[PDB]
Amino acid sequence: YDPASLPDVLPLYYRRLFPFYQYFRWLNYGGVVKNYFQHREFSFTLKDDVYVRYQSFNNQSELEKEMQKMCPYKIDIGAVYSHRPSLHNTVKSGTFQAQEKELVFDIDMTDYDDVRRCCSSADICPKCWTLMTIAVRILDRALAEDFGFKHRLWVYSGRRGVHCWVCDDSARKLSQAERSAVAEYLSVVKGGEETIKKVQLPETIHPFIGKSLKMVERYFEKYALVDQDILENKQCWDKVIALVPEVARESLLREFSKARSSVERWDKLSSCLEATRRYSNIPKEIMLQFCYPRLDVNVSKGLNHLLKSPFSVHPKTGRISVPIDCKKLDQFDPFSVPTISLICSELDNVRTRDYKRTSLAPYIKVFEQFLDKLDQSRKGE
Amino acid sequence: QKYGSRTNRGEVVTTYGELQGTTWNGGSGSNTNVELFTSLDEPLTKMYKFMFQKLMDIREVVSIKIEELGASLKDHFQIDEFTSVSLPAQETVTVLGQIGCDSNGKLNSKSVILEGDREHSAGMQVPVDLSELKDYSLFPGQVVIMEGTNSTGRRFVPTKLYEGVPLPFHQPSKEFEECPQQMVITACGPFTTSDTITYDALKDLIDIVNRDRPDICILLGPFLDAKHEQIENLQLTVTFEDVFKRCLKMIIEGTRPSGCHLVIVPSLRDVHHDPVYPQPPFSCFEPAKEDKERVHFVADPCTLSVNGVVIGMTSTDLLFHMGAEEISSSDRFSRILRHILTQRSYYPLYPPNEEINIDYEALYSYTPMPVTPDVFIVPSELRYFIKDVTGCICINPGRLTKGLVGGTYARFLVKSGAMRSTCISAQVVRV
Amino acid sequence: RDCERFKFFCPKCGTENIYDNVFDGSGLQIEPGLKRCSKPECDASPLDYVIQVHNKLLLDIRRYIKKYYSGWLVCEEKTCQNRTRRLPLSFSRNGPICQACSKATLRSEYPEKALYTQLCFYRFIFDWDYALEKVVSEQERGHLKKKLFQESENQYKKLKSTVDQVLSRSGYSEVNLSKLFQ
Amino acid sequence: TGDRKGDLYPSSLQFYQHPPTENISLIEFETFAIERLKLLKAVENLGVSYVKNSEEYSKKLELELRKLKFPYRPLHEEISDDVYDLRRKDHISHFILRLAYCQSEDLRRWFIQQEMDLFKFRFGLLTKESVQEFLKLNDLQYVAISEDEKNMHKEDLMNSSFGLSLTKMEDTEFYKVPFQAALDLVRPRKVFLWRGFAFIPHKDIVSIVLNDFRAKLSKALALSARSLPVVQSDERLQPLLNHLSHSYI
Ligand SMILES: [Zn+2]
Ligand SMILES: [Zn+2]
Ligand SMILES: [Zn+2]
Repeated sequence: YDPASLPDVLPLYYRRLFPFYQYFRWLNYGGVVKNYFQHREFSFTLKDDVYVRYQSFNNQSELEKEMQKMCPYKIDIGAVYSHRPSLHNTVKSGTFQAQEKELVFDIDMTDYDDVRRCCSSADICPKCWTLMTIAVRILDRALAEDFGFKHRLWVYSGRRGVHCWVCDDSARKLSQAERSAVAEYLSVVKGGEETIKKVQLPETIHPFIGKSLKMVERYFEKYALVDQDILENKQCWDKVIALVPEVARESLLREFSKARSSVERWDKLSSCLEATRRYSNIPKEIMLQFCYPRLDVNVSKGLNHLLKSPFSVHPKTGRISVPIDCKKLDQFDPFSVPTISLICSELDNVRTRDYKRTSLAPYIKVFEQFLDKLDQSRKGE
Repeated sequence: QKYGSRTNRGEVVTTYGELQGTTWNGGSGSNTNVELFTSLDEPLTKMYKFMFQKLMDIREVVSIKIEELGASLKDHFQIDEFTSVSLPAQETVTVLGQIGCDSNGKLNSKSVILEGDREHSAGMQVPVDLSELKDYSLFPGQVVIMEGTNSTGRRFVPTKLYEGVPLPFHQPSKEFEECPQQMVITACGPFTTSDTITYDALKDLIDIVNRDRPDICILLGPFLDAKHEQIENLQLTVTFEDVFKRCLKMIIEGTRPSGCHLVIVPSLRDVHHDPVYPQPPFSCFEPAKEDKERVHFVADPCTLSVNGVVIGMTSTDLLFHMGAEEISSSDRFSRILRHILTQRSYYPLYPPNEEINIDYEALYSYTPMPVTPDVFIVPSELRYFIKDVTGCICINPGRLTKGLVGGTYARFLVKSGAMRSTCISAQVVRV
Repeated sequence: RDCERFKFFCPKCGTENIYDNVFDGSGLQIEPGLKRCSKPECDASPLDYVIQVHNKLLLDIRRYIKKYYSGWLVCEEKTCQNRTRRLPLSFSRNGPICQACSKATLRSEYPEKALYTQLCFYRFIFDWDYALEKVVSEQERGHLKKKLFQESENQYKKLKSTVDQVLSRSGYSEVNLSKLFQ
Repeated sequence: TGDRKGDLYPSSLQFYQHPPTENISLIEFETFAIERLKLLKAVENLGVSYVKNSEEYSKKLELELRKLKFPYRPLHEEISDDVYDLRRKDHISHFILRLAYCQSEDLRRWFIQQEMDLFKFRFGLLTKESVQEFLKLNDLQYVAISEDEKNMHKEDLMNSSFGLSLTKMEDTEFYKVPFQAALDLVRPRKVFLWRGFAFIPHKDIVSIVLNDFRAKLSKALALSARSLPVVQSDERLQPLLNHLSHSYI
């Protein structure tokens, strides 16, 4: 993909591929609340990194128009305000307030850098994507069981991670404090680059942590012991040794000198820890420190946060921010995600059904199913 | 001496309505039902704490009076919009307000000011120039609507003064269709001669009551006058309450043969009662068990229902109070009575006269006229009269005693649904 | 200190008697004010004409109530001192705006506190028990807490009953919580 | 309910939401104001001297409440006239002090603090039944799980509540609350969440109640400070309210 080719393709996509009808269905939420779509904030990033916010639109036609006119490189969705953002200058000071917004989570592979060995920075590979695969299951289950949020849209971020939009009416009316509470409840791996032991579970395992460890276990052997090989050599297993009390460290080292496979080393570590009881949760702390999602509480706490819009185009990879089907999560491949160049090649190879002829169709289908569920909830209620 | 030797006893000094025989007879209150007019507002029947008026409360009461009357008049006249009195007006505008005098003296055509309400004018005043008004009749405290112009922003020039709109009369129910005509004898104090405390005129009136057997006897105060020469100079050897108790016992016991419903109205000149208007009813006398159903201690003012006939009454000398302040372009008493009826208050004068203490919350609650009364008893120091003002029979029976000489009372016949001729006949007669 | 004292003219001699306390004199020479006339040559006891004292008290109470309800207002500005009976609806934050100068507030000439204090003073000049406890000294209290004054005590109680009755009808002993909390 | 009583005072504790509408005497006004000032000053002194959970604090506060005759204990008898009187006292005195303690932010804060303390103490003296009654009368709608559902989530509940024993847990009943009200509990993960509801045992609840109370009270004080000009004109009540904070007791 040639990023100099981005300015050539962006218009066509925004003209014949961007799913505006479903997009308006989403952000309009069945028209129940008046001025809901009209008070939504958008922000655009144009060529040469020119940023504009407090953009609002009257209806789908105005949005389609101004978007096709601007051809933005980035589209971010923001809060629904007390008035129309376009007229925020006209609103008396203090009377312009963000009132409702989806509850959103951003999980970014870059935040896992201190604990992955295959890639670094913005590089991803099939060996590390399983971490995202774990996160979506660990988090989404909580959101479906502990909090009872029923309408959850998971979206690929385009490069390094995934976003989650929780769109239940209750989740859209949550205050800042309630959002911060939700984020802290879901958050376990606490600490920066200056801390080595980032998980310190108490004697009692809270049911949520038990279910997160249960989800982790299913994948741990493949991710950590086979793929990541977190015990390949001394430079790496020294870390895991650094994560357990010194008392057994020596006892482990000799054992790790006689083990040929990291699965064997894990068995040995588990046996040694079991023999050594307050430390019976130490293996769980290691698993969490290598598998549990990291959440930027600043992303989810603030109501006025602008997050990458679904079906955006990644300025560098060119991939489309496509929704991820929860059931088919295990089959999701971030490298097969349609790029803008591929879908423009597909478009120029054959009115409201043009996208069905591209590789974008199944993802718009997943989005349509999610919107159908939202409509059913709006009606039934 | 002078009173006892009078020669014009029983003379009919004024007459109105159907001619009747030289002798009047009543039903002795047999088929008679006397009550207080059942309107939306509760009546004043017990003492209310007074002597504590906040200037803000007076402001609110006066403002709401102006606002309410103006709202009724605006609905009646289909007026579009009221304009602030104080603002300048180059073209003709309609303004609602109340009249007043720019100084403490008596109102004259060159001292008229219009004060607006809080809703439309923020309470601002404006001088009024009555040069372009051809016909007018204004008294202080009168709520008016005027069309005029204010070119200088400093002097309002009315060009039209909207007329008053009296309340509708009462539509009686059929419950009293078959009741006979009722006889009412009304008298007002003072009841004793200026130089005596024996109540000779009261005794003569009680004899008349027992002779004629009226259905209702309306006695208006004062019963122990504060201006009585004996009272002011402290020559009385008994307490005021004792004299008043003796007077009330005389009235009630002496009327036993007549079986006549007595309606006692207090006066601001009653030295023994609370000096506040609206005046609560008397409460220092407990009638015997045989007179409880006959005696009605009512408040000043009172709206009474007698077999469906609505009688308004007040002891206050309204005509004397307003005659001293009313200014007209060109019958004066008829004009004042129409003013009272159209303002829909038993005391529309503001500021009041120097001889009346007004509690303005009680005034707001208990001086609105529910309807236009069929008969309106307005005793006055002015001459007795029986006038027909906008279909209401206004009776001034004078006062039973005029200084050293005897005075007058009134007798009238009322029947609901007669002919609107609810007052069959009325007569001011000498004692 | 700003309240008018009770003036009663002796029926016999006609000399004014000013009453400002229940008791007059010092030591064993102290007696209730209404026991002896202020004129030494006069032997009349005002306690004999207690009906007249009652009537004069009622007349004075009527006079003060009339003064209060006259509603006289004076401008607080020294250079205006406008005196009016009419309360204007135009108000500043401090109260009615004087319509003569349009720049100062109208204050009541006889406010509610003045009338309340006058009635309280008339009660004070007839409060036997309060005078005995507070005003009177020890030896004087002993001399006054015997017989030979029981009739005077009863008459003083009756006279205080009048002022108590009047004060019971004043809104300045009741607090309307509806007006405070809204 | 002797002569002029009613259902106006159901429970001892109240949020002081509805102002009184009665006509009281000046003597009653002053007595109630001073008495509640004494109570609040005692609360402040005991809070400074002792730890609010201490038994000395509870004993001294009960002694003060008994001495000044304020409602502090429930009574499973009925609304006895005397009890009614006490409750009426409390209700009127509170609002009087509001009028006294709304002029200055400092004063406001002080008032709020003392009131909260008193409320906490009184809540601490409420039996579970009474507690639920209160939580219902004010439409707080904080529940109660069934026994069958409790057995259904037995292990989850056991691992949720810190330091809860198997049998002791069997002896306890939980309540279902929307998680938006248990922020302080959920945030450190000390209460189980299932389908948007937290399962809260029968110590922390007072905190939530107090939060609500504080919100309301602050709002009320603001409104009172906004309605001050109407009261300053009443000389009778000016010496008291303007100087209550500096009144010797
Ligand atoms: Zn990788
Ligand atoms: Zn003498
Ligand atoms: Zn002035």
